[PDB]
Amino acid sequence: IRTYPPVSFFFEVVFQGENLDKDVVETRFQSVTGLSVDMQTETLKEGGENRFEHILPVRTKYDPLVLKRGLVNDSQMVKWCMDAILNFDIRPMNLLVRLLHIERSSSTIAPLMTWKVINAWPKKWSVSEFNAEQNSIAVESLELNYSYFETLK
Amino acid sequence: AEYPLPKFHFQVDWGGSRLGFTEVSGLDVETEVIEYREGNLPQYHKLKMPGMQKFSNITMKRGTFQGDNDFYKWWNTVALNTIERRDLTISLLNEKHEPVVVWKVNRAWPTKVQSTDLKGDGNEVAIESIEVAHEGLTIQNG
Repeated sequence: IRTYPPVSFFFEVVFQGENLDKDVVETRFQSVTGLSVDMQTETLKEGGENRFEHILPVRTKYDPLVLKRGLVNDSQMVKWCMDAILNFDIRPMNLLVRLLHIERSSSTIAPLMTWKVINAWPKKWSVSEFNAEQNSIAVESLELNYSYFETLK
Repeated sequence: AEYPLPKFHFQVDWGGSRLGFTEVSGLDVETEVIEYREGNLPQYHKLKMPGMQKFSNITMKRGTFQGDNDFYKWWNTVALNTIERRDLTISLLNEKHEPVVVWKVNRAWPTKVQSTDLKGDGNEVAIESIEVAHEGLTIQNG
């Protein structure tokens, strides 16, 4: 029975794709978010029943996936994205998102939780503001569409 | 010469009956600094340029004598936003009792008047003090 909850800052992302799963710089990210699902419904009122109304299920919606890094000047991933965006040529991929921990029985790094993200393709790309008077890092941000995600049980 | 001057012989002209004081402070002039940098400067630190000016208030102390209530009168000259304003001149003298360094203060008027503390065992005199606001100050040496 659990006594202590897990920690959020040890994680990884894997691209199961063209040949990006073996490229080390393609797994290192500063931030990952957007993993949430929502059910959308409608409301129906029945005459004579004044104590409650009926909520009926309609459809399912998912959030976009957002990744943030320091700027990498030569990236195969960015070539894939810009091929989709400039030449209207898209080729969706599959992804894995992992939450990691230390297991020992000496010790080893092992996955703790894994999600499969199915049919991802580019949505948005951006780079942060250049300012002559601030100490900052050039940070690039990518946003992706996908169909759904599942737990690797 | 090769010898400096002391700070124990001076005089203040403020529009009162007595020119003697025990303490004089708040003589200072300041200017602001503006920083700037463009993107492609081979220099990574900012450039500086002069800005607006700022003057501090004036604080003066004196012992309390019988029959002298000038500080309160000048303070109480105040009306809604009007008040009597004065020209304040502070000087430094030498051994023949003549001036050497002069501070000139335009349009002074008092902002605070502080009375004495009373202690039964106290073997000290009664000291009152005033704080003065003023637009600008000047320095004349020689």
